[PDB]
Amino acid sequence: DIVMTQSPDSLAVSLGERATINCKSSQNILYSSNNKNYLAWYQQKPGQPPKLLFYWASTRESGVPDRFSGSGSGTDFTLTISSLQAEDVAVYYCHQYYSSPLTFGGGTKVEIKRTVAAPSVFIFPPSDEQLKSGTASVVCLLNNFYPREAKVQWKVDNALQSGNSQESVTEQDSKDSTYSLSSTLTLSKADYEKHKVYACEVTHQGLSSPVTKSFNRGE
Amino acid sequence: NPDPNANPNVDPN
Amino acid sequence: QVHLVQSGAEVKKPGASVKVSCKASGYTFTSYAIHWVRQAPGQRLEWMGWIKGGNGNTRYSQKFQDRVTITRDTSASTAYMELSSLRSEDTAVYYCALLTVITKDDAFDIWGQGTMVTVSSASTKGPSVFPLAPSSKSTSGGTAALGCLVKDYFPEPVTVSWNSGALTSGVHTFPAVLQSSGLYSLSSVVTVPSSSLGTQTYICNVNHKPSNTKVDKKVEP
Repeated sequence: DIVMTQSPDSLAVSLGERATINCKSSQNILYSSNNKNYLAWYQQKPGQPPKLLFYWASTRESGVPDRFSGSGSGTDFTLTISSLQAEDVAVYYCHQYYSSPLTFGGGTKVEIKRTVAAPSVFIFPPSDEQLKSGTASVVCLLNNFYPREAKVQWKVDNALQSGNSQESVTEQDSKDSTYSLSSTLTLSKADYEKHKVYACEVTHQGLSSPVTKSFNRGE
Repeated sequence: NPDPNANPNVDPN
Repeated sequence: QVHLVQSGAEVKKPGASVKVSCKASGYTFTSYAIHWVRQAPGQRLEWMGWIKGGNGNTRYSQKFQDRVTITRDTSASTAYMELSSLRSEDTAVYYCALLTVITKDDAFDIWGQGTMVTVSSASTKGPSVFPLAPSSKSTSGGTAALGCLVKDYFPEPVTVSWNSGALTSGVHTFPAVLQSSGLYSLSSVVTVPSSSLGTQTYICNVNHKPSNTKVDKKVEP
């Protein structure tokens, strides 16, 4: 089992900066008879299959922009992105085909450092369809923000809520390098009808004060 | 030396 | 175009068996070997084995030798991977791939879309899709945000498109959350022009292959 060790595990640089990714092979994977290293590099964006970038360590696959290069030999290899662009936010895998079993590095997540974008906040009252099932879900939306760190608190009739909301953040956008976040408050239809003001309070370093988006159960 | 049956879609030549 | 199209994601109870399929096109199927690769939660990629699409010779990893059979069908140009005596630790995305085709002739590397296999004895449940309608509370600067809320489904995953894929700019499909009921819930949202809400139609397409349920929901102001 040839282990492939990637360093770093996570790197974040600004647009245009050079990212370097190192991969150590636990066994020497150059073959002195054909002077080839048996290494590939892959790129993987969430929800998608990996995408070959390099074969024989340094040979580029068709399509791969020239800011990507590959180098290395023996036990030490390198993937370089000379000017990071938004499209390159992904996870990168080295991979060897010198011996069985085929193996793969641990992965390196590549992020982009960008300027401060404050979230756009939107609030979504429950639909009547859901209220026919006897439940009510309120959706707070935080769109296109940076940095990823953002705080969301729910308030029902001005009372800070506890323990009935869930939330997730997206991966980094491949266009503007931002993050989006959706939180959901869910309540029985019986509890939803006992209250009037539903509000979400957003905190972010692009906001100087907490922003509240609210609605009354009526309209 | 490399085992050429780890991926038979690779021709080492 | 070379395409590897892979059967739909599946829910299976432990101890049962799963036969995921890999349909080839765009290349001479009998000339190259189809590899199978597991991407387990957060963990790395793991080679499972390969079958050679002409003579059907296989080779297997020593992590899966005893529980996986890879077979091919030269007529349908389809390779198949069968994992048996399923454990809840086998929950993963399973890929088939023409890994590193480096021939003196041609050089390519194609993967299928992955098949997510979830191994669980929990209640299965298709998604309830509710509209997130645009309102005064979801408009800003000439743009309106609207979406679908895909609530109470098991297992993952749900795929969401918009206008049968004609709408991709401004879409954000969120990672699913795990409710205390053990059911998943996600949001898909898009920002559109607020000036054309009465002339344009926005339908989100929700696809839960683990149950083979499709839902389209028109999101109206």
